[PDB]
Amino acid sequence: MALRKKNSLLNMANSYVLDSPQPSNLNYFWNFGSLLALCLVIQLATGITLAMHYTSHASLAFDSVEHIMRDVNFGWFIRYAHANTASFFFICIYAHMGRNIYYGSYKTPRVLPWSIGVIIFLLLIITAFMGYVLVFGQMSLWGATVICNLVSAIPWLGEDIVHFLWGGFSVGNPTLQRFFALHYLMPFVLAVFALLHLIALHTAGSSNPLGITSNVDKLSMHPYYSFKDLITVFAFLLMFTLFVFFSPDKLGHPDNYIPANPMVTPASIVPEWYLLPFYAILRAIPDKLGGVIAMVAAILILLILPIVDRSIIRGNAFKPISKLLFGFFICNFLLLGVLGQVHIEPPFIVLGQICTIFYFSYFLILLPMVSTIENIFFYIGSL
Amino acid sequence: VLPWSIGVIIFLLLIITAFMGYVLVFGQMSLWGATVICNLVSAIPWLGEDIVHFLWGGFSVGNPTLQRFFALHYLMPFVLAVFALLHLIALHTAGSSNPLGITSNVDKLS
Amino acid sequence: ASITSVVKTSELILKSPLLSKIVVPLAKTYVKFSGYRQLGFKMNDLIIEETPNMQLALRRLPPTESYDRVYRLIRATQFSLSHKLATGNDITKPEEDDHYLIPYILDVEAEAFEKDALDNLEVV
Amino acid sequence: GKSTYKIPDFTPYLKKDRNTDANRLFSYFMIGSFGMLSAAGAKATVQDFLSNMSASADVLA
Amino acid sequence: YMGWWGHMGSPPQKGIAGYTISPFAARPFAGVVHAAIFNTFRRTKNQALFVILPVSFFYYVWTQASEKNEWLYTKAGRHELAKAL
Amino acid sequence: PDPAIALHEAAAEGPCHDFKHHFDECVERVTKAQEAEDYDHAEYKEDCVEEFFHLQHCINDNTADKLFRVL
Amino acid sequence: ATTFYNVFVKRNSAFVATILASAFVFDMTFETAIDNFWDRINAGKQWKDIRHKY
Amino acid sequence: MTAAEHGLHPAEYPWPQNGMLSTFDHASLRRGYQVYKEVCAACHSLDRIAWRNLVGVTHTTDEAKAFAEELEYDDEPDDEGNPRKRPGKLADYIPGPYPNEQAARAANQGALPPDLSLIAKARHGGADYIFALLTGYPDEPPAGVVLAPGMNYNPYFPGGGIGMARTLFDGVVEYEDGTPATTSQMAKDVAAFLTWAAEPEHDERKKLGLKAIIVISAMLGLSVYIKKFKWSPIKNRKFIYNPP
Amino acid sequence: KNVIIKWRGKPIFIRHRTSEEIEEANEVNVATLRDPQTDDERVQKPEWLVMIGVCTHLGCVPIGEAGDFGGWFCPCHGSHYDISGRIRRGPAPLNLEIPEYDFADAETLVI
Ligand code: HEC
Ligand code: HEM
Ligand code: HEM
Ligand code: HEM
Ligand SMILES: CCCCCCCCCCCCO[C@@H]1O[C@H](CO)[C@@H](O[C@H]2O[C@H](CO)[C@@H](O)[C@H](O)[C@H]2O)[C@H](O)[C@H]1O
Ligand SMILES: CCCCCCCCCCCCO[C@@H]1O[C@H](CO)[C@@H](O[C@H]2O[C@H](CO)[C@@H](O)[C@H](O)[C@H]2O)[C@H](O)[C@H]1O
Ligand code: FES
Repeated sequence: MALRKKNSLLNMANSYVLDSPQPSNLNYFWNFGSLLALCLVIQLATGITLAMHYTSHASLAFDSVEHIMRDVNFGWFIRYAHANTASFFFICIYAHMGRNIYYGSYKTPRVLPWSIGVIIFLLLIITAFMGYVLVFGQMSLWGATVICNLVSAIPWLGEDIVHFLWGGFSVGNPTLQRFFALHYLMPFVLAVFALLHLIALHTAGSSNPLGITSNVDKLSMHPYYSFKDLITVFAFLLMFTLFVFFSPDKLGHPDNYIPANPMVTPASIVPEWYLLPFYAILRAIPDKLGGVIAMVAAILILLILPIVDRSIIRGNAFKPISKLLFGFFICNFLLLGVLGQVHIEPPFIVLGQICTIFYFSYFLILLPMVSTIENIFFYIGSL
Repeated sequence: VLPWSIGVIIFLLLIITAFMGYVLVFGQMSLWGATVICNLVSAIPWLGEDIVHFLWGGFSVGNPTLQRFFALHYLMPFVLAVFALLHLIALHTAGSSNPLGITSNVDKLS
Repeated sequence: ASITSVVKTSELILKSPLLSKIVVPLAKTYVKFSGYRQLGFKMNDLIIEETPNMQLALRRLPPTESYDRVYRLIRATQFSLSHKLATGNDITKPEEDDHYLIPYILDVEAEAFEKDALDNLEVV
Repeated sequence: GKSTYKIPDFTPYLKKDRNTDANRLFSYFMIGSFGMLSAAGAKATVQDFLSNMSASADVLA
Repeated sequence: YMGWWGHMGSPPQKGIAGYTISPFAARPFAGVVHAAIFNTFRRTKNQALFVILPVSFFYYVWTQASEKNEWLYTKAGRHELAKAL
Repeated sequence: PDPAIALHEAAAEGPCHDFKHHFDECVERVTKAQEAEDYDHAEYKEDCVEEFFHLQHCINDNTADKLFRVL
Repeated sequence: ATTFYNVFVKRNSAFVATILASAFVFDMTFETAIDNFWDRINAGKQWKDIRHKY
Repeated sequence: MTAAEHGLHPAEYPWPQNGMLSTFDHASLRRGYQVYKEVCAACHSLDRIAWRNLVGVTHTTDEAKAFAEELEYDDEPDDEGNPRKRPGKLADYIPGPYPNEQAARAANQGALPPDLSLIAKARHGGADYIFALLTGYPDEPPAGVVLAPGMNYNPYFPGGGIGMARTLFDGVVEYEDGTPATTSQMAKDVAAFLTWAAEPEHDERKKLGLKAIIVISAMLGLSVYIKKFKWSPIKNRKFIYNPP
Repeated sequence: KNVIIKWRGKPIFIRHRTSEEIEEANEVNVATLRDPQTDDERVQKPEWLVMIGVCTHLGCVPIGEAGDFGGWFCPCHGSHYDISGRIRRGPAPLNLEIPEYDFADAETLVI
């Protein structure tokens, strides 16, 4: 028996990266998993490196980031790499979740990897929010202020919890130092959950774009998906290069290059672009607590996809109506993103509410209805 | 042999972790201990001096050294936890030894 | 959803003259646009099989039907990875799109649903 | 469609010079070039990235 | 639900004969020009509506909303803005 | 002398003439309205910022490239 | 050309040695080539072009 | 929001550094430093720039040491623990005009002139915003604008009322290279200088990016060949089915 | 006079209001007030207007003594606060917030 199968440690690696049996028809949207792993590795390497030069004290934090930009050899690269990869991490995670929703990766027997995935998504959001605060520019401070004040909505204890998070009566030094520590930690927690969702998936194997079993026709993970993953790695690195080297601040907010000033409030306080859809959902609800619940529910509602999708068929490749509905859902999610960064003005107020209603009605009404109807059309249609 | 050998690496990581953590206080022993222990690398022929300056991030133990040891001291316990888990996984193929040194396959307990 | 549910609902529609007059033509166009026939699948090939019920139904297929199903799945997988469509005899014609599996899954489910009912019986 | 000894048509894809050393060598030239750029790229990445740990400009002053 | 090599959990397969050639014996880019033009056009044509419909609708929606918003905050839009608040 | 002065004047009289005249007419209206009494105790005081922006935006589009070419 | 295969490619030890030696050569020459290219497209702009005044 | 509240958005000027392969014009940078030094430095600090940063960008080592040595900086206390001053060294940061915020605001009718080390990154528009703002003071505010006292009208500044008066006028600087010091020339130079101050790695970054683009492009091309090569057995696979 | 005390970084306006100032504030009918409150609700001591000196609109600091209701005028968007520090005119929705303050002595307050 070959060593890679005999030795227990090697065999675990073997089972995931080499002999792992994959469907032979995975398309390029199955490559986001590995890109996300690459982002996670880049973030660990660049993040740990920035941590060697960054100072968490509020009196020095912003200046330590300037020191990294200006004094540390290749500091500019490591800083921009870390900051831009945070954006690419969310592009890839949305793409990965999009793939999973379109191809019904959330259906049995893959509910568990899907559900763990929803938690990974929450941890990524928390990680990226805390990391943003560490710069301690104007957006860092004001974003932390506004987002941490949402916890004030929790009844009875809310105020007390906010003061507890801050370690203080406003966002300041204690908050910054604690976010540094947690921002360092959270990516390792995220890596553990990412590994768990893979282990959960390994019982069923990957889904495939046809939504049928692949048990009939498997291909080793290496060399076929190894070399297919290289193509997107190099395509990703090209996109990474164009941002990091040629336009490092295209995805950034200029206000974050002004040191935090609790007196001056910036013109518009918006989150980083990848949180904007959730921010639009929050604004849609007039009630403070309502808004917060809706915002959390917009993420947690993904957990009900396994239930509300009533289709007898896995995924959308063969379902014209579901594909149209999915197209509208995705474009609405992008509109929410856009409305997250406009000013609270007519007519965007009403529009934001309509998009929020469309967002929720996809899970609660349209997907259950459309999936039921298509079941019937397939049966009657093929008689 | 494999859980044992991975264990020897865990022991080295523990030493490094604990040495770096001690430096973080930046008391007298922190600084002078870092100085003398990092100067041992100066012994490596040809490149030794260059490697020490590289570790320190400077020409003596100071701020750059302290900040990098903070980052690594934070990290190293997670690496240590992974190796600790690996040595257990390695052990699970044979099962624990026992004080008689005979097989326990004949008499097991949950 | 259960195949039983889908089949019962479809039968309610096919009964109602009005309903069938408007639904049957829609469903036929839906199936044409669905495009599974262009990969040489029959409709039933697409039903989710990773449930205990469906595994049981597949085990009950006659060997011939079972071997042919495996071929259609392999063939379709190959078309998928090649980004080609079926041509000629590989395209499923409407007359070949037979519900070979529906009888088996309906029997499996009938027993499973009777089992659930009878597990909840109360002597009167 | 029936005989399994009648190999399907592969003429659209078969290289006439498939067993020549020239043929293998060419594919290894592509693999080797890819290895060469990966090595040069890795070296550049490692060297530039690790240099962050050498004395910064303020320390060298 | 999935096994491993040798017991993958396929229904029994019998009577499918599978043929292929060595990577060294094949032209890796055979018929690439035909595929890049005709195959890509076919695949794109078949998916076009599912992209164009939602994109065009939501872009139109955004366009209308952004144009109204811009107009409300002009001199000309003062009265309509006063009513809208 | 400053090249911008000439280029801005040329672009106002030429390709941005419609906007020049809009701004001018605006100014005339507002100055006349400020001249009238009980202007200070009015609700809405009209400005000319919008027209000014349209003009400047136009001038900049027709000038930016020309100006940097002569520096 | 069999000769070339036999010497540089057949043994993986030789192939990897060849790749690394080629990477060394590439890395040094590419550096020099880009330096010259960069100086030509940015002629009269860079410090090295104005330094002579001082 | 009203256009006024946003500020007029600055034109896109063709800066020498715009362009994937373009560096800063260092001659312009040097001129721009001289504008900073003779005009802006009266009110604005450049605290993140050290004398050493100018060396081999705008000035030789000797010129920059001369600039440093003209100033006095706080030394370590003497042996009686009394404060002392020393002459500047290249490692010293360019010193600010005011000792604190309060002194800065008192000298500027309450407005605080920001540090300019990052201002090119810290405003939408960058160089273009700085150029537009410095050159964009109209002779007269558009009729109907009410300026707060000590404010000046400038359409590029959000809200329109800026605490900084027009400061560049033809010939406030005498350039040492004989370039005519027109308002536009000085604004272009200082805007270039400040852009450099905000991102001093700019030139090196773009060169490394060129190398990266080339290597990564070639690797992408080769990875496509290699993928296709390795996958051809699977793509080319053919079946014969004889139902049993 | 109106002082500015930093408290949690945020500025605190402390005005030593005169008798006639108190009177001027106690005039306005509560009915016509975006944020309806009387001075009695705001201050615990009529001679000590203690407010968080940040404008309720966006968050500039109002210039005191200026205004149109001669209290505080935010220069940013032109919102006018009163001698009670109530909003009277302009975009600002609320009256200038009151911190939690106590008179330990009659000559010292803690905030
Ligand atoms: C004697 C005073 C003074 C001089 C001279 C001066 N400034 Fe300023 N500047 C200010 C003040 C005060 C502000 C703050 C204005 C405000 O916030 O209302 C300011 C603001 C700025 C801003 C930022 C405006 C913003 O968006 O916040 C830039 C950029 C600027 N100055 C650049 C310069 C340049 C370049 C020069 C000369 C070449 C210059 N300044 C000369 C006083 C001055
Ligand atoms: C750090 C973030 C993540 C990483 C590194 C990661 C990685 C991967 C990898 C490598 C795979 C297998 C290959 C693939 O299908 O692409 C995979 C599959 C999957 N992931 Fe993720 N993932 C991450 C986040 C998520 C999230 C946020 C979700 C869900 C909300 C998710 C749900 C899934 C599911 C359901 C599968 C099975 C899909 C299938 O193959 O059919 N993952 N993931
Ligand atoms: C999923 C992984 C990670 C994500 C998504 C992430 C995200 C971010 C983001 C968005 C920022 C703000 C960047 C900016 O605009 O400057 C940031 C900063 C930072 N992150 Fe991370 N990060 C990750 C992992 C890590 C890790 C593992 C470390 C290890 C310490 C780390 C250390 C830092 C530091 C020190 C900063 C502040 C310096 C700076 O702003 O560049 N990060 N991170
Ligand atoms: C973080 C440090 C470590 C942890 C948490 C850890 C944990 C454990 C645990 C839970 C076991 C099984 C129960 C037991 O026998 O006590 C074990 C067994 C073992 N550990 Fe460790 N260990 C660590 C470090 C080491 C080191 C440094 C060595 C060797 C140099 C080592 C070598 C072994 C060996 C050989 C066994 C198998 C012993 C047997 O059951 O006969 N471990 N370890
Ligand atoms: C992704 C990075 C690479 C490192 C590997 C990831 C770490 C996670 C590994 C630990 C989780 C346990 O991983 C589990 O182990 C065993 C053997 O290794 C696998 O078992 C599988 O392979 C072996 C042989 O290859 C067979 O005996 C078995 O029938 C089959 O199911 C499981 O399918 C996998 O779920
Ligand atoms: C087991 C792995 C081996 C150990 C890894 C070695 C780590 C550090 C080695 C070299 C780092 C410093 O070494 C130095 O690298 C930088 C690039 O980063 C080069 O610097 C060169 O390019 C950079 C940009 O690319 C310019 O800013 C610089 O002016 C130029 O000289 C130096 O010419 C080299 O002397
Ligand atoms: S900020 Fe106070 S009036 Fe708008």
